[PDB]
Amino acid sequence: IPTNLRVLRSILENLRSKIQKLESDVSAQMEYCRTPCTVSCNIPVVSGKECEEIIRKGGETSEMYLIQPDSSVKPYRVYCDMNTENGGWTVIQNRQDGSVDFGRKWDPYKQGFGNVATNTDGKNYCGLPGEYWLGNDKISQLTRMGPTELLIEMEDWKGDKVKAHYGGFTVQNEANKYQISVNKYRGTAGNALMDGASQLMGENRTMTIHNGMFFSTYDRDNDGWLTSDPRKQCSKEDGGGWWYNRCHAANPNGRYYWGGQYTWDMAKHGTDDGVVWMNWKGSWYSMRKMSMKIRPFF
Amino acid sequence: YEASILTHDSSIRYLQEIYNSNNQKIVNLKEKVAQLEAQCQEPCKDTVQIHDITGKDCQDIANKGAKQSGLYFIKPLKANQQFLVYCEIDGSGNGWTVFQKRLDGSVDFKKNWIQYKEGFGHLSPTGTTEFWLGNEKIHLISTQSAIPYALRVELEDWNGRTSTADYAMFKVGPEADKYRLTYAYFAGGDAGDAFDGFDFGDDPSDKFFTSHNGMQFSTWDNDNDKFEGNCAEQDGSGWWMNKCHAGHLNGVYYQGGTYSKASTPNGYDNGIIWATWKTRWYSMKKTTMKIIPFNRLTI
Amino acid sequence: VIEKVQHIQLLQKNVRAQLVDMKRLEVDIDIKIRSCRGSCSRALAREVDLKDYEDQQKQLEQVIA
Ligand SMILES: *[C@@H]1O[C@H](CO)[C@@H](O)[C@H](O)[C@H]1NC(C)=O
Ligand SMILES: [Ca+2]
Ligand SMILES: [Ca+2]
Ligand SMILES: [Ca+2]
Repeated sequence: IPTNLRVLRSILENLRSKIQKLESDVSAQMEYCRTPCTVSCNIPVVSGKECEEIIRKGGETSEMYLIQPDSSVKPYRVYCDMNTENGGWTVIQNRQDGSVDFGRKWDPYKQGFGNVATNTDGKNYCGLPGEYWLGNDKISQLTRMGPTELLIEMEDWKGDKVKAHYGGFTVQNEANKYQISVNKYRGTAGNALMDGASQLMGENRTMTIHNGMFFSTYDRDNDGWLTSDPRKQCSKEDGGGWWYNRCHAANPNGRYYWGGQYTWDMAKHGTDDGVVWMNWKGSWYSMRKMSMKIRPFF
Repeated sequence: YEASILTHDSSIRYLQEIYNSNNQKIVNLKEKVAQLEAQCQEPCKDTVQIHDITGKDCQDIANKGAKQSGLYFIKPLKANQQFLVYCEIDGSGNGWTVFQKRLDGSVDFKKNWIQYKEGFGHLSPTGTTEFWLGNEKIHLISTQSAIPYALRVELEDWNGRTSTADYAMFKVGPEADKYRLTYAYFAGGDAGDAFDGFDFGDDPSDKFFTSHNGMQFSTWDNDNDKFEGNCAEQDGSGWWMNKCHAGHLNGVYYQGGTYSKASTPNGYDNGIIWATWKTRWYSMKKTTMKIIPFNRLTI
Repeated sequence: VIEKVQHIQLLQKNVRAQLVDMKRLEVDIDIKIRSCRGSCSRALAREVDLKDYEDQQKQLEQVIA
């Protein structure tokens, strides 16, 4: 009791002010949001069914393009990586800063969200990719037009990079809960989609396998967690949508924690949401960059 | 310094007054945080948007109601799919479909067959970007079932003077005939008919070596000209080369407009030239090729 | 245990709680604010001080026990 009141009183008074700071910080952002951010992306002439076709048509620079995978749907914007491994890659998911919120409900993950591309210092074309999820419906159709490979790239906060390649990748339509399938793995990042978390064994590992899983968001449970507990779900509020099992070995759509390592007292729900790829940086680490690209097989 | 034990009962319940108060704020702050999040779910606003009105070409669209110039999706009758184009619309109700454009040299026009066939550059709603639509598209637009098309060609020196050259019955064949350019007659224009030929005095058949009517398109990786060598390769571009040109709008963009025989390691006249309006050594500052149904070119 | 000593055993948890709670909100707001970068005219540049939160937590553990 002696020095006890001293301590507690010092903290409660301390926090009070951090609350005062935080409150201020939010007000400043509310004011900046009275207006939007903007881009001016003049559209390239060349176009195709998806990036690979474009690059075979002469589209050799990495920038935003318009593609019409099929005459039914209307042509839409996408970013094309024409430099990485012989180019022709259609980016369907990208993380590089914390610019976009990835903890969205089922619909935003169905339709898509984020910024496909941004302008590059005095330029009429958006040559840099933003952070975005192309959209489950679109991703579904793309991986179904024919054999599709998938390239996952990531980087830690120390500048290191590792890839995860998947010879075959498909995503069923909505009515089939966008079920995922992958195979022919090869890489350096570790096979977290098919095998599961490396630091695990038996059922503990096998239950962190994404391959074959259904897609779920914090407002639509399709995870491998069968029960009645209205809380034990894999995707909680602000949680990103992914192909959750019980619950994961990797999650490219997790919350973008700054710095890398994070812990249970920082996590909104104590769970380890965040740009994780266990097989590489471990359990409570969040990548600085994380992207997903597809391309016809051959 | 260690006060009265009676000060305990007091301050020991005071920390509780600033504790629950803290939780209170935290509850409102979180509510405010939520509102912030709701304001941060949108994407940045893209200035460049595309109009919904579609149609066979910029004229069809114009007639359908299109009033302003910008990007549109057209789909000629025989095309397999729709493609984006820049439509120019005047207060008269005319829908020009632009396929060539120069204005700053920001785009390199030294491309190969495929690229010239598919198209390169960028399309801007404000029609302020250099591009080449693509021979296949240009072919499709100009050969729609029984619809005579016309070609207008506007130039602009680095001094504000702009000229034009109109061609009746413009047309471009399929890849099979190497996108051959053909027109019935030079519908006039102060730019002057450079597609008919131009005597430079160099040879006794300059007029024969620089005529473009009937010529097939050529690129460095696909020579279809009327010269022993490679026009497209020498001037480093893509065009309906003969042997080689009197009118060449896909030339190298020479800043300032005035270039010389000392601008290249061979002395080639590879700039944006149009012999009848300027010397073969005056590369234009702006260029623009557009087409529209002939039955629209002023009665 | 006299009433006053039980009131403190209470505040000690309440505060170690509010600490973890703020520590979270701190990271939350940080992440949410950054996410506005992709939607709003600009994102409020900042950097959260997790250290002070970690230092008070230990400053508590020690005194609680
Ligand atoms: C699986 O996880 C549980 C805790 O959830 C643990 O008790 C068990 O030992 C783990 N199984 C393994 C990998 O030994
Ligand atoms: Ca969210
Ligand atoms: Ca469940
Ligand atoms: Ca030749």
